[PDB]
Amino acid sequence: AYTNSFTRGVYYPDKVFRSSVLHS
Amino acid sequence: SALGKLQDVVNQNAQALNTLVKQLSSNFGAISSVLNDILSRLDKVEAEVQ
Amino acid sequence: QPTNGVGYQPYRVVVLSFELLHAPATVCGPKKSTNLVKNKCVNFNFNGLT
Amino acid sequence: VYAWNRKRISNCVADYSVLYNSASFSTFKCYGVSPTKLNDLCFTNVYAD
Ligand SMILES: *[C@@H]1O[C@H](CO)[C@@H](O)[C@H](O)[C@H]1NC(C)=O
Repeated sequence: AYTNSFTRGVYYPDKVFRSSVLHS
Repeated sequence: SALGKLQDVVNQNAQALNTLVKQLSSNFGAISSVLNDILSRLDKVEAEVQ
Repeated sequence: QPTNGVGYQPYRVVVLSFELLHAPATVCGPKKSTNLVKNKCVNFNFNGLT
Repeated sequence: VYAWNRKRISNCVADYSVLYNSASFSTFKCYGVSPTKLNDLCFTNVYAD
């Protein structure tokens, strides 16, 4: 069987604090 | 939507300064873009080339 | 054989590979730490970040 | 050398001058760092291959 993941599985990519920002 | 001519001039000046600040993070082929990394890791002769 | 010419004698080799990541440190030099001076303009070093 | 030993070094303090001041070493080339600066630095990990 299969299922749609939607938006899931995002994680913090590095141990750096960032706020009020869009980062690529 | 009518005042787009004035907001366009603000947006171009904002994009020019954001491009100028983002280019500080570029390496240009150096060991780091952080000038303090180079100066804390290398001696005069090797640092000055980076 | 111990009678080999110098380029054919054995040499012991070590490569000390260093990494500092977007992360804490775990290995450091022998340098002394000192007290934290807030609110003044200060020169600083945290874990080699000058 | 086909099966080299990686000795991981972590959670400790290192005086690299104990190494680089010794006349016992025939070569001590460094890349991206200088021996003089190693006593001023810190690292996440070190691997002695
Ligand atoms: C993807 O999962 C859905 C839901 O189970 C299924 O209908 C679809 O055929 C699957 N497609 C592929 C290529 O796996």
